[PDB]
Amino acid sequence: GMAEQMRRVARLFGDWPETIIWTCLEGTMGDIYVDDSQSPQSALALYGRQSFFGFLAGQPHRDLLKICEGKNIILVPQNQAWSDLIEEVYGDGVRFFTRYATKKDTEFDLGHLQKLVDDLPESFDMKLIDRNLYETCLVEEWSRDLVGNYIDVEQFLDLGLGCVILHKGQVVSGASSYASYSAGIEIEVDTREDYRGLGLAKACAAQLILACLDRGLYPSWDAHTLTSLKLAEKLGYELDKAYQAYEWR
Amino acid sequence: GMAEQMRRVARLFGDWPETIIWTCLEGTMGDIYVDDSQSPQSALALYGRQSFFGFLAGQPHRDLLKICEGKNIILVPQNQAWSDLIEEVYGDGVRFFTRYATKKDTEFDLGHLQKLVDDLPESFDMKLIDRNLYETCLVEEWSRDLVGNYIDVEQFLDLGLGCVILHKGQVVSGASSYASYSAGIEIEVDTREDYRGLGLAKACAAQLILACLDRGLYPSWDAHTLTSLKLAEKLGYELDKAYQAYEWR
Ligand SMILES: C[As](C)(=O)[O-]
Ligand code: NA
Repeated sequence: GMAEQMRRVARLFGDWPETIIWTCLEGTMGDIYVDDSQSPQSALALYGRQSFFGFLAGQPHRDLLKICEGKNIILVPQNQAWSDLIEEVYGDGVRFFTRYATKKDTEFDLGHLQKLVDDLPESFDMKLIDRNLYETCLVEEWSRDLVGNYIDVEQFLDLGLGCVILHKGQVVSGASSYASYSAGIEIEVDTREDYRGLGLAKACAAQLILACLDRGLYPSWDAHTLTSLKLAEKLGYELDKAYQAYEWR
Repeated sequence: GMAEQMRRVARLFGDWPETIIWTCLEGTMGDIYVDDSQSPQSALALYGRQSFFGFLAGQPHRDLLKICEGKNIILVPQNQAWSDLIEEVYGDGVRFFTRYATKKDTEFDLGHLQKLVDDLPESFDMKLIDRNLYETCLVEEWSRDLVGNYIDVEQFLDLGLGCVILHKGQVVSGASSYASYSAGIEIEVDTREDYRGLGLAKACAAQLILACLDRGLYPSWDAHTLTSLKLAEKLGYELDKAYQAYEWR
């Protein structure tokens, strides 16, 4: 039946430790597309609402790539074969770049993380994202990914977790669940354009990691850039490996 | 996609606190069948290997009943519309009977449970089911459901949990996981005919519950008979409601 079919699909991804894939495969958020629901040899774990991720596994297949078209999406190939089809089909219509996966067995230095939180200057107020702050994070574009992948505020409060810094009554930095899975969250951090250079996103992240641990959740980091990897390293994460990714040109 | 369709199917079952339905919808064990992949209005949560449950949700649909035919199965209708279809289609070919659901918010008296375990006479030996006892349970029809729903010993040891009472070197009673879900198990208790009426079921049930609680698992009880309900009440469970069930005659 349907459940057996999904078990087969999960095998196409195998041991691919990207928590967003786990989200899609677990069933509550994200979605899964295949070449043939009856005899699946190709799969896509598609996740997001404004920004997206498309993890492509199994046999390279053109139709799954078409699903990803027209979206503010990061395509992640399982292997060179997927990358080859992506380049073959879209050529200049796609932009190759490199992301950095971190190990999922992180040992965190709590004193260090609490220190980062504690060092925050006097006028900056750290808060957990609640019902009202959820909506606040949706107001400006810079902060939307902190909560925008959740269907509504209720799904965020139920399944998400985040924390924001306020300064003079405005949210100016945040760290929150870009996605959630059964045992953790995938972290997103953001700082407003006019509040750079103050270590705000590091402080938020420190706080979110502590809140995750306090709740027995694993806080996952997957870096979009080297600068992002450098910050993860300061938080206690270690690089797993650099990996191929693509975006539409 | 596939995960969205599975979310739609799950809604058909709604708030139905039977853990085997949870097993089937979580994705690891059991399976799910529907009238229409794209427009699901009727669904079947089917679980088992030697004995089975068929939980039927949504609009009554005769094709889902057909999937249950020729199996050692308990059919559980979500509603009276399903019951009416079952009776109409099969007439004297189904036996109608009442099972008793228990509340899932049980407060167990650990002291009481341990006393029941302690009261097992020295003549009897209580043991957790291991690789060898797994095989012993499968050999007799009376004990096979203690472990038989798992694909093999490896799956049973990984996801299941159970214990047995031995006397003169033979397994004479046992309490084990008929099924498992993310946060618990569904209990199966059995006693060999010649050893009934000696309080053995109560002792192994008490031990299993204690084993569950110790591991943070919820030990669920769904009573096949009033006698089973009365046992559950001694163990701390409280009746939720009597409900309709069918078997093939
Ligand atoms: C063996 As029973 C606890 O399902 O009546
Ligand atoms: Na699941």
